[PDB]
Amino acid sequence: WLAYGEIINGRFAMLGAAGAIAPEILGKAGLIPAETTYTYWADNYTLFVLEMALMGFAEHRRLQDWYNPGSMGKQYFLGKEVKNGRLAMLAILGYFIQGLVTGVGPYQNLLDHLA
Amino acid sequence: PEWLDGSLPGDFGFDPLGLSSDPESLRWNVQAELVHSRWAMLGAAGIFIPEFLTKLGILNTPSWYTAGEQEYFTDTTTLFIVELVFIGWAEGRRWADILNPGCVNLWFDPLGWGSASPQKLKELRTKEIKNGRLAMLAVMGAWFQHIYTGTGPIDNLFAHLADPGH
Amino acid sequence: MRDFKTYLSVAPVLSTLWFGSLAGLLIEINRFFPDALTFPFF
Amino acid sequence: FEQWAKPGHFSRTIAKGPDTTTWIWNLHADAHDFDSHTSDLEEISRKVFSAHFGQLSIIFLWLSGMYFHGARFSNYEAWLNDPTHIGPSAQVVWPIVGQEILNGDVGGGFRGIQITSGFFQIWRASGITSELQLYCTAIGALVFAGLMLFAGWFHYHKAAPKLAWFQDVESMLNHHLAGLLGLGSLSWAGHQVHVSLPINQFLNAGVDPKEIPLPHEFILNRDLLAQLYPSFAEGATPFFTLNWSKYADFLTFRGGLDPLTGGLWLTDIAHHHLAIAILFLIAGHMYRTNWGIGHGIKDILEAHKGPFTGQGHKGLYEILTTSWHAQLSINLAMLGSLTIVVAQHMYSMPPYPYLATDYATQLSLFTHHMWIGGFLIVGAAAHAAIFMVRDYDPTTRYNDLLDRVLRHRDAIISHLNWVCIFLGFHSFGLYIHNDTMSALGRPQDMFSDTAIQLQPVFAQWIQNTHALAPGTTAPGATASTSLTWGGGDLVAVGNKVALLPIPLGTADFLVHHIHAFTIHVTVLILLKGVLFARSSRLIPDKANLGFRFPCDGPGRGGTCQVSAWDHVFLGLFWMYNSISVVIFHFSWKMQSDVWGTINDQGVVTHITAGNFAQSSITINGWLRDFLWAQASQVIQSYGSSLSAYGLFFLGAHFVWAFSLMFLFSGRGYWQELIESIVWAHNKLKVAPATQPRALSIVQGRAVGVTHYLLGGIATTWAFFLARIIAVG
Amino acid sequence: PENLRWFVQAELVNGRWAMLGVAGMLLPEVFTSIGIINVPKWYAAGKEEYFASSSTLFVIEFILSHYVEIRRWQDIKNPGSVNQDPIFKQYSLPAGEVGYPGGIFNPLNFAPTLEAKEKEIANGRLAMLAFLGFIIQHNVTGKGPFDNLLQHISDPWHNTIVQTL
Ligand SMILES: CC1=C(/C=C/C(C)=C/C=C/C(C)=C\C=C\C=C(C)\C=C\C=C(C)\C=C\C2=C(C)CCCC2(C)C)C(C)(C)CCC1
Ligand SMILES: CC1=C(C/C=C(\C)CCC[C@H](C)CCC[C@@H](C)CCCC(C)C)C(=O)c2ccccc2C1=O
Repeated sequence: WLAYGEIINGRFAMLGAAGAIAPEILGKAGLIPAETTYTYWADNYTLFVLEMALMGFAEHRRLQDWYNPGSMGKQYFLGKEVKNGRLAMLAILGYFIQGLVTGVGPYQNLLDHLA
Repeated sequence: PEWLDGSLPGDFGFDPLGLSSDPESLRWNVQAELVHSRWAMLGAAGIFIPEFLTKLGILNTPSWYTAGEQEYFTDTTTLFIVELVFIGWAEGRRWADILNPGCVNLWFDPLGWGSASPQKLKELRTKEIKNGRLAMLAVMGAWFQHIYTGTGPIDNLFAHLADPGH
Repeated sequence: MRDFKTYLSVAPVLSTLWFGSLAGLLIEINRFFPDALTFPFF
Repeated sequence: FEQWAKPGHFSRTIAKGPDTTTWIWNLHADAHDFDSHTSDLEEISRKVFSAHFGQLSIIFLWLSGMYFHGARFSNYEAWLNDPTHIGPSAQVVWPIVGQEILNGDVGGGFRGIQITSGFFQIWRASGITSELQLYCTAIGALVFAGLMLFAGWFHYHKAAPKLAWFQDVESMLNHHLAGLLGLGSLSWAGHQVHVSLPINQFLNAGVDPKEIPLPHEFILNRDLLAQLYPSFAEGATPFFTLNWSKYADFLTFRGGLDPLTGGLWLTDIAHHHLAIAILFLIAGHMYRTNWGIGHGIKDILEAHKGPFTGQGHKGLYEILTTSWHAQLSINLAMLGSLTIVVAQHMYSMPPYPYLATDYATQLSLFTHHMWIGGFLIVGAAAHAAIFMVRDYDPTTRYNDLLDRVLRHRDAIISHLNWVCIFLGFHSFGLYIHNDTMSALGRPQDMFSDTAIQLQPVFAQWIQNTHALAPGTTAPGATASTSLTWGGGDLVAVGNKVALLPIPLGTADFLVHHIHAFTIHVTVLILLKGVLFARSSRLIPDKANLGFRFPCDGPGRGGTCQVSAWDHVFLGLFWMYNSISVVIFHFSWKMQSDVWGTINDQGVVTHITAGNFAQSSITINGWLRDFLWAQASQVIQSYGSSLSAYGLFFLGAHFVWAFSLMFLFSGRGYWQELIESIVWAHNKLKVAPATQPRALSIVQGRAVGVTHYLLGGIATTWAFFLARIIAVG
Repeated sequence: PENLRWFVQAELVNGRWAMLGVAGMLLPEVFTSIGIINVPKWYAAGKEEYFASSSTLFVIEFILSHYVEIRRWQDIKNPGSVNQDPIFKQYSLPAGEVGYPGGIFNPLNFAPTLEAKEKEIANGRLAMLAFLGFIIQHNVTGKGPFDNLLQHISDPWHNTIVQTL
């Protein structure tokens, strides 16, 4: 719905993707390079973000299949309050921007750090 | 002026009549559906799978020419006329058995029970051996061609990317 | 299903619907025997 | 939930254990409407933007066609490259029974019916280019309907939604300005500068086909546009603090129009759309909301008074807040001319490139884009009625400015009623004379130019001044604000003409004073029937019959057509007589005395003669030379592609015709009838039980209105059309 | 089902004229051999004779026909009829018309008259399916073959509509 209910999760949610775009390095895209070693890519050889289907399906419905009821658990298995959190909604928005809107991994100095 | 009020289910508002939906299917003989949906492609459960095999025909493929009769545009488009009139009278009056006769408006018994009902493991025998087969003609659903004008599923094939590259 | 029956109807677009999804056929036939001009019996 | 019908809906007695046919147009003729619903806003506000919905989801459902049926079968490419000669096309049609020839085969390698109303000119305006492209915008907008039609279900349904914060009216009236214009105007500039400006400036010669700088470019890195109109494009924009002067280059008030193909400058459209852009962004905060900045909602209006005109214009309504009907005239008269304004504007001084020269849309468009306008206003204040006979509650008013009128009726209306003789009666009663004075009346002496002249003259006016206006006086801009006005400073292009000094005179303070008339005795019809409407000085008590309500007494010796609903039932006819006039005057100016061609020795050569001037004075001159001098187009015009306009106004004349049968006719006469036949079914047992009664009075002042009023339109669009194109 | 013992004879009459109808062109039927769309007439003949056209075999042999058929008609109407084969009953034992002259206005019932075997009746209609084979070809394909081990179910050729005729 909800409302109000859909912030905490949004909180945790973007947090990891935001977490992607900071603790990274990175390494592709590419673009600009070359876009698409380990084995090569080992990465299957080409086009495989459809495990996401299953996977990004497998967490959100698997979250909510919850709901405490949770069923989804199941039988067995052995085959100002928008003011606060919602300003917090902004300052997390934001530092996607500067953590993206220039390169971070600068690594421009200053000195050197490894090297 | 019934009822209506009631009318209905008899009121309203606001809920569970429930019978319920609407918004999908379906009350009366939503079993004509049932009884049509099994057969129709249990039928098909034997057209493409023979096909999905033949590519692999170990040593010799098949062969059969005729040995029947050979002349001026001879044989098989004539045709369904005979072939699927025969299996025409087949379809029809087996499955006027949603009930069925006129409930809508010699002897008696056989068999013993209620469509020799069931049994109560054989109800399960029919189960998703009936349904899972129409889970698997969902493979059909998704073309049922695999020849997607696809070249392609040749040189036979079919599949088989896994997925090589280079 | 039944029985004649009756059976069940629906609302305002049935006399209408009849125009389209079936009645068209006409233009197939009228294509099939391009125009008519007059009587082709068989 | 819920729902569904079945008998009975909203006209209280709908089910009635039926008895008769003629309910199937009491329902089809109530259905949307209210009070025969309820003003109980917590279920009527939550219908109006429900809406209001689809109309868009329909408008989307629309536009998502007019590119698929552009970009699935171009004339766009197979022409674009070459404006000028070889022109429009958006439909080609299946090969049934002789459809074919209906899709011409005259468009640059294209079979197909030719197309009137820009679009080619609307999308060669931005740029886009490539069918696989605004076909990549056919899909952009079709689901994109979906979600907007997924708002029906959004609120209302699982969400009986809110009048509490519908009623108020300040956030929205501020935000439309800012909010959802302001996402626009200027956020079309970012588009109109970067996307639009140069994929046009560099179209303006070279750049023929396929290598077409997919808009893809020109973001992050500049250099190219930079290589074009400069601005110094480092990472520091001057006019952050007043280097404004520089990032200009390409937007000083250029006015005139692109003589390398008419339109008029896109170098002349960011300055127009970031100024009128932001007024609407700023000026869309002036009212209350929450944060203590703003104005009266209404608290402004009762601000001021005046002795007579007393209280002033005071305490301005509280349903004006509430709901629609009360309001509902104003968003229409307004929107009204806001489609006669843009009209008398568009042709009047061309937007998107390829108009001025064009025709079959420096006319076409021009119209419709004046029907919708006429239509809209000339049926806007049938909302002043209802309202009084409706949405108006108990009290709010007396001493209101409102009432100051309702008192001063009889002697406000009245003093129009006379103008509406003089102005007309005798100022139309004025071609007449010069017919009685050309037939009978010997050029010797009468009302035309070398006649009831009027020597220099008529001026000029002004306009002209509109032509000293840019050389000083409003210092610059460029070239005379719109060639249409001015002196002899004269252009065009594309062999044929574009716009020029279109000089007026006799033939000009004539005609005119008819639109000048008409839109008098076309209002007051209107006002007579807008004021009296609920209280009429002659059945005094109306709100006792409804909105429509037929007439009443065979008594008082002839009381009929009293309702505004029926004050509206002819409120229209005239509009048609007035919109479906005025168009006319236009299409014999543009042409005959504006369109051109070219040859050379100083000599522009028009579609028709500088006739007009003295062979459209006399009433007649418009059938001598406006019919059988034209129509030839459509008269012959079979076995071809004019082969629809030889096929429309046919069954458009009938269906101007098959009006009067229902509109001149009786009503009891007809019911009286549908027995007789009845005997056939019945005795021979067939017969209904929805007792087949014969169409309800109003209902047939609800057809010879539509039908008349479908009739003499298409007709003239079956007609005016095919004139233009080959002698077009 | 359908209706009441209205016509029986009418269609019976029809089926009577039927078999020997389809016996008629059943000479073209080819014992072995002699067919086509016809012109002639049993065997012989050779009196003086049965002729054309200031004569026609028609009006002579088929004016007098009329009283030979009206007798039956008025025979039906006012029964009237043998003892009683055709309207209706004595032997043995057909498909029963069954009813007597009136209803509840019409329905004190109406049709419990089925039951049995293969039986008498049948062939009466057989010749109208014969017909709707036998008419259809004869101007569409105007000869009647049957031919195994040769080229039955193979064919040979083709032949449609618009050729010309
Ligand atoms: C009997 C029969 C029939 C017949 C028919 C007919 C013969 C018809 C005709 C009729 C006529 C005789 C006429 C009519 C016509 C039509 C029309 C006429 C339409 C319309 C329209 C529209 C829809 C439009 C719109 C528009 C707009 C948008 C605006 C501008 C203008 C126009 C118009 C374009 C039928 C088929 C049914 C069926 C069967 C039988
Ligand atoms: C003819 C006429 C009627 C009678 C008109 C009626 C009842 C309209 C007929 C409605 C439709 C057309 C029903 C006819 C049958 C159709 C629904 C469809 C069958 C035909 C084919 C398309 C299959 C009036 O009521 C009337 C009232 C006031 C002034 C003038 C008149 C008037 O002139």
